[PDB]
Parts: sequence; structure tokens; C-alpha cells
Amino acid sequence: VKNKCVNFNFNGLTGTGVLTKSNKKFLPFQQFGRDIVDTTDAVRDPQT
Amino acid sequence: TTTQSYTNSFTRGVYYPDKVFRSS
Ligand SMILES: *[C@@H]1O[C@H](CO)[C@@H](O)[C@H](O)[C@H]1NC(C)=O
Repeated sequence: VKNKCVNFNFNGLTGTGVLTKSNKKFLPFQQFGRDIVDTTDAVRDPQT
Repeated sequence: TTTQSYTNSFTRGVYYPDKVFRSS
């Protein structure tokens, strides 16, 4: 479910927040996301 | 047979340390 506050357990990465579609350019080997202060930003859906 | 001449690597041989996307 997107555009709604949900607890996520993406591949063992636990957390809380809101998810949606993105236009990122993940390289095929890229799996996680982060920012300049090292906080997980984007998670590649393991089943999508 | 083979040779063992020496050259400079210049700026080359940098990989992605992790599998974590980053921008700007
Ligand atoms: C997940 O597995 C199902 C069952 O084999 C398959 O139909 C689907 O395409 C798979 N999806 C991914 C992203 O691997």
C-alpha cells in the first residue's frame, strides 16, 4: 500500500513511513537507498 | 614469453563500495 503511513519490513529493513512510486535510476546491482546523512531513503521492492 | 613494463594507472579503478543509491 502506497501513499499511506505504514510499518514496513522490507527484506529485514524495519521502519515506518510512507511509500510511493519513484523515478530513481537504481543501477541493477543497487538494492538500498540513502541520503547525505546516511538514512535509508529508497528500498527496491524484492517482489516488484 | 612475456614483458613486465611499468606504466601509470592515472585516475582509474574506483568501484561502488556498497549497493546504496546516492545523488547530489
Ligand atoms: C514472483 O514469483 C511469482 C511466482 O513464480 C512470479 O509470477 C513473479 O513474476 C515473481 N516476481 C518477481 C519480481 O520475481
